[PDB]
Amino acid sequence: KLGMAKITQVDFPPREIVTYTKETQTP
Amino acid sequence: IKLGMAKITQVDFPPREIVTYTKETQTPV
Amino acid sequence: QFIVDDVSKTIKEAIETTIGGNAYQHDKVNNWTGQVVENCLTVLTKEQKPYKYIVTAMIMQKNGAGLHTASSCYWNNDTDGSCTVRWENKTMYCIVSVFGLAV
Amino acid sequence: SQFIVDDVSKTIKEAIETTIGGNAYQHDKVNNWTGQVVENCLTVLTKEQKPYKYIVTAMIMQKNGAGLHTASSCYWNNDTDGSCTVRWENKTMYCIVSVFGLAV
Amino acid sequence: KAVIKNADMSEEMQQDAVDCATQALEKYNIEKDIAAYIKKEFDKKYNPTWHCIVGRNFGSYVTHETRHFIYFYLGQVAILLFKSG
Amino acid sequence: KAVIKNADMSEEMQQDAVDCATQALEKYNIEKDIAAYIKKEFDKKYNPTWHCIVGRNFGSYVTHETRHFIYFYLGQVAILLFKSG
Repeated sequence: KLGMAKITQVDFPPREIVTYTKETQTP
Repeated sequence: IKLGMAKITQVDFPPREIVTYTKETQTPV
Repeated sequence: QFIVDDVSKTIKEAIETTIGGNAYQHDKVNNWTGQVVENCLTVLTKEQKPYKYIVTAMIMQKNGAGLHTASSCYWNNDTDGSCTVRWENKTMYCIVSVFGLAV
Repeated sequence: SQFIVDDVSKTIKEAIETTIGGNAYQHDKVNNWTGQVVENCLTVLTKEQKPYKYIVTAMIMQKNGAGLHTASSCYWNNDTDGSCTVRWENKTMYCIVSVFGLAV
Repeated sequence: KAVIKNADMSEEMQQDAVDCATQALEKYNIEKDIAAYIKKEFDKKYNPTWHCIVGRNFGSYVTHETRHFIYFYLGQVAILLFKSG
Repeated sequence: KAVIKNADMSEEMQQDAVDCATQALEKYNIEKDIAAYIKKEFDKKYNPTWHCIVGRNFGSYVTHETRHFIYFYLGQVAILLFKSG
C-alpha cells in the first residue's frame, strides 16, 4: 500500500574562486 | 470528503549587506 | 491519475507568466511566489479529482550564494506523484514543487 | 489519530539540530544534510503508525546576504490534514523545513 | 600565560587559539612555521579560510568575518589569527 | 630599492603595489598606518577585500585568490598584501 518515494534534490552551487596558501618569513 | 484551500504561508528573508569589521594591530617598541 | 508531464507544463507556464522577463526586486518577490502558487493551484483544482495538492514556490536572488533543496514522501507510489521544476534567469533562481495525493 | 503540529515541530527542530546543528555551510556535506533531514523526520513520523501520508521538504541556503522568498498552500481536507514549517538559522546557514500530513 | 590584546571571538574559541599557539611554539622556532601550525589547525576544526601572522615587529590592517578575529601575545611573539573567506 | 620576493599578480598590479607602498612609507612612520594606506588603495582600485601586513620581522601562512598576492621588501621593511574576499 504505502511506501517511500525518491529523494528529489536540487543543487545550485556557490561560485568558487581559485585559491592558494602561501608562507612568508623575514630574513 | 470535503476538500478546500488551506491558509497561505510565506517566508521572507530580505537581502542584507553583510557586516564586516576592519581591525588594525601594531607590535609595540 | 497524476500525470507529471501535465503538471510540469503548468508549473513552467506559471513561472513565466509571473516572473518571466523581470529582475529580482525585494518588495515584489513576495507577491510573485504567492502568484505562482495560486496560479498552479487554480489550474490543478478545476478538474475536480479526488486528489489533494500541495504547492511550494521559492525564489532566491542570484548572488553567488549556494542553495540546496531535498524532498520525499510516504504515500501511495501507485497513485500519488510529484513534479519539481528548477528555473532561473539573469537575477534569480526559482524552484516550484507540486505534489498530488489521491483519496 | 491526527496531525499534531507541536510534535511535528519537535521532530523537525530535532532533525535539524542533529544534522547541521553546530556546523558551517559546506557544499560538501550540504546535499547529504538536507537529505538526512527529510529522511529523519520521515523515519520518525512514519514510526508512529498513524493513518497519514507525509511530505517533507528541506532547503538550506548559504547565508550570504541574498534575498530568499517562499510560499506554500494546499487543496486538501482542512479538517484532517495539517502542516508545520520551521525556520532555523545560524552563523552561515538559513534552513527551512516543512512537513505536510494528509489523512488516509 | 597569554595576553589577549584585541579580540572578537567566543571565549572557548579564544582559549582554543591560545592552546593551539602554545603547542605550536613547543614544536617550532621560525615564525612562518608557528603560523602554519595555527592556520592549518583552525582551518580543520573551525573551517576555512583562516590567516595567521606571527612576529615580533609588524603592523596590520585586515578585514574579517564577525566573531572570527583575535590578536594576542604569547611567548616572545605576537599572534594575529583571523577568518576572511 | 624594491625587492619582489614572492609575487602572484599582474605585472602592472605589482608596480601599483610598490608605488603605493613607497608613498605610504613617506606619509606614516607607524607600520599599522602604513598597512592601512596600502590596503585601502587596493580595496578602492581593485575591489575588496584586501589585507596588508607591514613589518620588519614576521612570519605568516595565509590563503588568497589567484593573481592577488605579493610579498615584496621595500628597504628593510617587508610588505604582505593579498586578497581574500
